[PDB]
Amino acid sequence: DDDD
Amino acid sequence: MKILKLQTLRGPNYWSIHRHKLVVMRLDLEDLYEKYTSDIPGFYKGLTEVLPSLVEHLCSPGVKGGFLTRVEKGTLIGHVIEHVAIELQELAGMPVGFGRTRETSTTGVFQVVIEYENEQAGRYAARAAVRLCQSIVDTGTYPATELQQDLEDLKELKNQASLGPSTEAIVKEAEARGIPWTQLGARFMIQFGYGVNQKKIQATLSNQTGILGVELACDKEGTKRILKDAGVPVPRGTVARYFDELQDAIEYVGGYPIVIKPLDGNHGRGITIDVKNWQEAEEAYDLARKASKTKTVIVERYYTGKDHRVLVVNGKVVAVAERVPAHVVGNGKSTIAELIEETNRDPQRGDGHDNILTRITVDKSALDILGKQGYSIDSIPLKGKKCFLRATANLSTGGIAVDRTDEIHPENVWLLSRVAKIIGLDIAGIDVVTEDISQPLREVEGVIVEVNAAPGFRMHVAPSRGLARNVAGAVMDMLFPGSKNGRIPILSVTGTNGKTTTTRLLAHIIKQTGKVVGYTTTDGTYIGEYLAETGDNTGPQSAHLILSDPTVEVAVLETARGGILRSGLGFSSCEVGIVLNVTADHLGIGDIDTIEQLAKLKSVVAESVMPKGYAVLNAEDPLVAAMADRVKGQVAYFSMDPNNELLLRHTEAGGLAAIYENGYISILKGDWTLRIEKAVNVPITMAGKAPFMIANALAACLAVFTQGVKIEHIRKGLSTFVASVDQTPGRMNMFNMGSYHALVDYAHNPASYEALGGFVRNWPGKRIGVVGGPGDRRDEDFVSLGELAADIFDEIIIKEDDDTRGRPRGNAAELICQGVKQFLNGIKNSESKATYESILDETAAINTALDRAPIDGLVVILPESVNRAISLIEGRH
Ligand SMILES: Nc1ncnc2c1ncn2[C@@H]1O[C@H](COP(=O)(O)OP(=O)(O)OP(O)(O)=S)[C@@H](O)[C@H]1O
Ligand SMILES: Nc1ncnc2c1ncn2[C@@H]1O[C@H](COP(=O)(O)OP(=O)(O)OP(O)(O)=S)[C@@H](O)[C@H]1O
Ligand SMILES: *N[C@@H](CCCNC(N)=[NH2+])C(=O)O
Ligand SMILES: *N[C@@H](CCCNC(N)=[NH2+])C(=O)O
Ligand SMILES: [Mg+2]
Ligand SMILES: [Mg+2]
Ligand SMILES: [Mg+2]
Repeated sequence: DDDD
Repeated sequence: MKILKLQTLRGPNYWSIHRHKLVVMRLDLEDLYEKYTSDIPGFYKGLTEVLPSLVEHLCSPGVKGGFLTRVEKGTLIGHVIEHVAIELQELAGMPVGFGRTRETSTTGVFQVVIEYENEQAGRYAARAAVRLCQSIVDTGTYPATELQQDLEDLKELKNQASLGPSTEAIVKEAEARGIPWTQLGARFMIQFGYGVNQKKIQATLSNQTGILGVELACDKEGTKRILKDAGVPVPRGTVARYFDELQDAIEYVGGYPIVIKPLDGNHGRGITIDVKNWQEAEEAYDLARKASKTKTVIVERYYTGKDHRVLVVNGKVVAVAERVPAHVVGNGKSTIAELIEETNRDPQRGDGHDNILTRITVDKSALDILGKQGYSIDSIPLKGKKCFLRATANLSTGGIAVDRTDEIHPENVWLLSRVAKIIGLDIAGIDVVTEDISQPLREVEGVIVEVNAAPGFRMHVAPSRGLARNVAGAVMDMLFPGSKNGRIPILSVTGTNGKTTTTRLLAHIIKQTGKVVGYTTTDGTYIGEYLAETGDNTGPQSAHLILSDPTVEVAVLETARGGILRSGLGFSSCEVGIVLNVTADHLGIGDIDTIEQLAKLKSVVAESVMPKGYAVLNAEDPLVAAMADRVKGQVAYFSMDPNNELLLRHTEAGGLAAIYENGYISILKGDWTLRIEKAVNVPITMAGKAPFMIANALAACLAVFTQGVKIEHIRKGLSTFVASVDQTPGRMNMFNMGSYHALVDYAHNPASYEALGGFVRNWPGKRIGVVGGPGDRRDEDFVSLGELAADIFDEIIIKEDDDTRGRPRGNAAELICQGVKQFLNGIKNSESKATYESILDETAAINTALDRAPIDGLVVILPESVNRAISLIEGRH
């Protein structure tokens, strides 16, 4: 998750 | 050494302009006040062995090692302290190159100004510099362990207050385009622009990214179903949760090979890539089931081909990168054993979340993967061909990205744009598996594997095997389509004596146009017709409230000297910067001791005007008119005297001035005169009796005229603006109760006292006056207030503000009494024999003033708080  | 005060400046400030991030400390030199470095035993050697890097400081000599020569000749410790602070935060990787040291008015205190990159890091460096210097002067050296501890703390502070590379790139692009950006305090959100023109991002999600699209992208099966319903070639797959369903699912997918993956996982936990028989499928299913958070497992057909990551911004394909997994090539007749560490010794590879190319981690799982390769450690590659270490094709493992943006087939571009629009994402990262991205996904058996919201473009701005793509530029184009910044018109009003009235008049005039005006004044912060916040609200902390409101179209900010001194300006630039006047009244506060320093401080607003903006200056004030130079953008003069030579010369070559010529507020556009109003039909001027109100009206009218506001709107706003309690809280307020009249004002300095007298002296009735001043002002100011009150009034009631700001109680009252006594003794005959008495309570003072008001008299009140006088006169009808 986050900056995939 | 004793640190007395530590302030941080975040915008244009007194010390510098274009150097927004500064820290200023009041440093007390209790014992080393006049001790030079040459007179301190062993100071130079200890300092130069503690920090040899100081040899790089090109000081006032301007040559390599000049600061060292300055220390040699003997220098004050403030200079070496600022230099050691610069070097201390420079060693931590933060480049800073600004520093100043000044002698304050008080005896033993210096002011030291240090440029910073991080606020906490800058404050820590400033605090540590004095400790380092004190340790050097006390012992001759600083311990290396403490120096390393301080550097590690500085590095930790730099890392902690750092954005991510995606946010860093987007913010850098926004800065390059001149679009303002601020950091919100909630969820690491960055706000671009101001008011109604603002946008928000977190890392890659924008404020226009949909919840539904993100949630659909996060759902693998839902995304596959939606894309299949749209004809997009997704892989043929199925879901399974029990062991017995595996064989049926494998039959459904169409045979072998297949892929087993978990529904929910991170970093590809328990995902097999290629299995071709039963038993390996069983162990892969067990691994994925124990890796999934919900026990359920996807099984799909395996599709051969390379893995590409396609970035789609605003429905357009911006970058395409093929992910080649970790591999080595034996073209130099060398095997795996040498190359695994040969690649690791390349400067491109690095760890953390900054260097995208990671070291080739030889894990036990990686050992197993290279076991399935069919070769071994020393098995030399055949012919010099690629041999892989893993199959996930990820940068974290140590793989590479190859730019393929110029080779993607146009049909593929259309299909991927459709995929991004169908899912509902403005920025999307699509994973494609295909043998050739240059051919349509129908000819080859290419598939869309997944869609990712908030993708990282870290591999597209540094492919390492191709051309970098400006992803941040594309994002900023999506956020701000044209050549448009996110700015709204900002009008910053500064000056000594008319900021609040001018700000309110400007707000009213712009309100005449159909625009929502957010303006901050001394009374409070307003948005449109409603009060958004109470209090003083004249610093940047209240400018942020206006500039971040999603409904504000024009910002009008009263910029007092206090906010500029404390933390600078709340904005980088202003569309209009108005300077009304600079009078040396409240000197001594801060480092401001001369009227030249006060003019320099108030000139920050004038020098912050953008090149397309305007600076509205008082031509009648020599100090304000001196700000004509060193101003980027046009200059517009306003003068109460129509024969001002400077204003006339300015209008002859160019124009854009404002004057009060023949009972008329007029705008000069060069050789053209445009009259607005008779200045007796303007209520605040009080039939032209108050000249200072006319000057404020001139400034406001010129400011709105420079921005293209129609003359009709200016006229309507000037006519409909009232100087009563309904609009003006305590500015030139008349109250009529029949027998006499009450004037409540906000006069607390000699200049406003003179302006007040210039209108009061015309009243034909008795003059009673309650005067006072803040306790943090100089004694001479109180004497001037007393003598002016003696000159203008007939009955004097001296009161001292309850919030005395540290001054002993009473002192100001008896000193105003001394001033009134001096003025009384300066008169020979009974020309003006005004009676004087002092009571220190606001309620008692106003009650006494209102009790003995004769017929047709005028009672002037200058209270600490306007609401007190308003309530007291409202109660008595
Ligand atoms: N059906 C498939 N056919 C061929 N290759 C596939 C298939 N499914 C996945 N892959 C490959 O495996 C990689 C990882 O697949 P993902 O669907 O991303 O699994 P994951 O659990 O989401 O792992 P991450 O965290 O997204 S990298 C893809 O980038 C493809 O290279
Ligand atoms: N152009 C002017 N020149 C001199 N005195 C003025 C001028 N405009 C207004 N004044 C007087 O100064 C008083 C105080 O100024 P205001 O405009 O009410 O507030 P202010 O200028 O913001 O003062 P501060 O900085 O908030 S304490 C007013 O009540 C007027 O009597
Ligand atoms: N890639 C990432 C996107 C999840 C949505 N992001 C936020 N911040 N809600 C993921 O978890 O797959
Ligand atoms: N992926 C994202 C991570 C940085 C944002 N997260 C936090 N905690 N600041 C990025 O910006 O690349
Ligand atoms: Mg993926
Ligand atoms: Mg994914
Ligand atoms: Mg004010």
